[PDB]
Amino acid sequence: MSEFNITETYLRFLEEDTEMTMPIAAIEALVTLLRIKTPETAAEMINTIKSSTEELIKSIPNSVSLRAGCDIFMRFVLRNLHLYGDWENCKQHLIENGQLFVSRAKKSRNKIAEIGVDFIADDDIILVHGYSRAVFSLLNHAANKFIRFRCVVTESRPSKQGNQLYTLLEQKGIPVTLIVDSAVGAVIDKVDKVFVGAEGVAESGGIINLVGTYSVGVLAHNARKPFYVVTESHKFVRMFPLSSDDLPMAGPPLDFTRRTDDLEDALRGPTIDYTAQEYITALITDLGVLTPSAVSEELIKMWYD
Amino acid sequence: TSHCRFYENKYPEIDDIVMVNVQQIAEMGAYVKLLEYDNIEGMILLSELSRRRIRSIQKLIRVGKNDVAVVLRVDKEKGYIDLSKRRVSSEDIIKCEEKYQKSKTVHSILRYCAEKFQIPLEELYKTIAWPLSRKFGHAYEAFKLSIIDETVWEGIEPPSKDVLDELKNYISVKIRADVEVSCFSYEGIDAIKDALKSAEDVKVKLVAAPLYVLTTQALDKQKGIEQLESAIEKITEVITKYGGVCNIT
Amino acid sequence: LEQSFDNSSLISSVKELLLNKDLIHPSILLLTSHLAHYKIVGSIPRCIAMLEVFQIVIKDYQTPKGTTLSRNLTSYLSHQIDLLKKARPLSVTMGNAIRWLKQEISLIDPSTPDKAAKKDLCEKIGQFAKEKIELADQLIIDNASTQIEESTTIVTYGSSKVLTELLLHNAISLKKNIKVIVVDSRPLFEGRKMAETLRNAGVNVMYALITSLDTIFNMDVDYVFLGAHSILSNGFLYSRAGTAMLAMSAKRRNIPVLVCCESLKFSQRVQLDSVTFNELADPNDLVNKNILDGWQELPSLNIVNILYDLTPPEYIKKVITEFGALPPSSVPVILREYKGSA
Repeated sequence: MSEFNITETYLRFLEEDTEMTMPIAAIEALVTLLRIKTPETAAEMINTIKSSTEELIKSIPNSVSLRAGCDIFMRFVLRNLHLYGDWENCKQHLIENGQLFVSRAKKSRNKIAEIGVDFIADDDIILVHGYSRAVFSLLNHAANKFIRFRCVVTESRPSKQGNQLYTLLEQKGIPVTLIVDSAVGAVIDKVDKVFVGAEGVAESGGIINLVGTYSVGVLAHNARKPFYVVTESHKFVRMFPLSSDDLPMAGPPLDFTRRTDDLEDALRGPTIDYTAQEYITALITDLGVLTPSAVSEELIKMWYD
Repeated sequence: TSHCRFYENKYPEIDDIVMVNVQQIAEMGAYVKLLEYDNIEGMILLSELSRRRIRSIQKLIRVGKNDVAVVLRVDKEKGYIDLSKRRVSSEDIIKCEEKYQKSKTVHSILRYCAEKFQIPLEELYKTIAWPLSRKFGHAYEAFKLSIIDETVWEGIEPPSKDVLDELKNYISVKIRADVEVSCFSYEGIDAIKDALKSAEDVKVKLVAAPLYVLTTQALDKQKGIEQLESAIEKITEVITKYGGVCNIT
Repeated sequence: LEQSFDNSSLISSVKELLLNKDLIHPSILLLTSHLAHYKIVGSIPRCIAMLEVFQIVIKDYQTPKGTTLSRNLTSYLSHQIDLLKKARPLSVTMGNAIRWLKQEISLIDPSTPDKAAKKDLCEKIGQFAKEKIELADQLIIDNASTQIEESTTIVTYGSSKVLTELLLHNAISLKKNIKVIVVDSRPLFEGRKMAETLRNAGVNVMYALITSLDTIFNMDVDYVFLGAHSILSNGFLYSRAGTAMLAMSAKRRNIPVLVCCESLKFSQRVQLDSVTFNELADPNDLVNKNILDGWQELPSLNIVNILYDLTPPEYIKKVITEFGALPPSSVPVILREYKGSA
């Protein structure tokens, strides 16, 4: 007898492997939610997940990649309840689909590595920023193809992830430097291509991942380099700003409260930025390469109704 | 106290034609409520609405307002029951809604018999239901019987007797005419008498010798169109055969 | 003469008709009298007012002997549209309603005894503006309100058409704090109608003129919202004159700009130049013994008065319709999915 909310199902398998990421872990928790708890009626099933997704937003309010996972699972079970099976087969007809994304969204990243080959060409110095793991699997395919390139890793401050990526692919055997994020503007002229990855895509095409992907994006547009971004086909959320201000973590990005005893002072600003359509130029899906205008329409094609 | 049970089951048991109103739709479908058990609520899924995918501008016009439906499935203890209005014939609009309208008019009489008498509504409802709405059809057609078939009032005990008086007060319109008899004759009185003897047998009042105020009763408000006109015609007929002059407003 | 935009023949100043072959509705002359002498409309006010006279003029059928009601009204109503074309050329708020109406002329059969001709048309054309306008504007309200915080500012331009009702909802029906900046321009001071209304509604209104536009932006300012006249197939906003100068500046001063609009205000046509497709309106208006007189008869003088102008879609950040919000490059995908489809 589980409850699927916090850790009695969900945070079990987040300590199982750091190959599954946050939103499909919620998708893995949401598909097994109605699988065991199948209350033989179409009404309270969706009322179970509306209780369960809204407390899951309440569980971690500042991991809005989960909110994209909370978004499209409702978009999954809506059309899966469509084809009009009167809930008779649609109990089984949903769970015979069932384990799709643990067989399909797990193979997002290698399918990204199938079609993201011909971006990193011969002798491209590559600017990466933040642990967006689809980039590394694209770089895993690049080392396994023995195609020639180099790599440059920025910081990820304060999220520390840039120190991991230097250790992650030096053992793989790529010539690489870790650079500070402060030294982007004096180095970007030698840099030719640049790869990042969003935690979620907004309505105009959003980069809702890290602290300064918009900073390195607006550098690259004045450098006039193709600012690519690597993601997959389950990373879409309706949450869409008008400025570069999303929901913050807890407070406004200009706090002026004081240090009580020894409180952290680098952690006063934001941790999530926003980039509109203007500064990206292409992105990757499991559907294929995608222009920043088509990422608006496919995020609206089944979203208005 | 405001509303309660109809027919002694907590849920509308499988395949009974009911009525709901749609409250809001976000992604599931409508969060309807069962208008026979008003405070309880079920829901409907989007494929069980109109088959054409309903646009959001088509969606907003239908909230608040009510319609007719049947129930697909029933949770025995949860209220979360599955609706069906797509697979409903047009005859159930005639069947269920007028039956529900025949149960809306007993809501009009059992409200002032309950709260203006300061008792909860269900206890003087559940004295009625089983010998009326289970013995035969529900009691509003019997309430037009019980005004003349008084084996029903004695067929159940009255817990109060204000309700017996407040029923026949409720369940059991004047068109004004200022007709001007401007006569200058000798056989006019007789004519007037004759007129009275057909137009009154509706409410006719003498004001003076010329002016007469007659307030003709209408049933559909438009059924006194055929009455007033008739009266006028009669008046016209009357005064040519006697010697005087009648003029109508 | 080098640009020769004075010889761009989008409108003339022709008047004084006398013809009486058609039975001209007297009240539709009043509509054209109320437009051309002194303009009292936006675009959806026309789409109301064009519909206001249409319900009256169909009620006077006057169908002749040897002619089906499908056969005469396609000439009878359309002959009265040319009266408006003498006064003012159409909009898409004009245009999408009337071709939809010409469908309804065509889809009737010779079976109506002309008593049934009211209610099959009356409520149907009433449920047009009930759905396509009124509750379409209802979905504007909830969508824009969640995108506005309390204690912020709004910069509008000219008389709004739908976001007047939006500003009433957030100041009174939600009571969150808000400051209003309404700017309009010589000659049409239609923004003063909003300036009367919102302070009659009792909210902080700062009126402005477009010549003094910088010092508004030098204060605490954000959330520039706009009225509209039509959206091009690219994403260009064909709207009232002087819209783009704040739309370039506020986008240059890195605060976002939205366009409150609807799906009825879309269009199939496309262009990318301001002075190509436009309308001039009676160059006597920019005078007020005056200071000058005689744009006529004097050598080398002309008065232009641009009504409509395009804004580049890169200036617009977010386009809000009744179905939701959308980026401005993604405008024409509704043309294949809702307009003529929904």
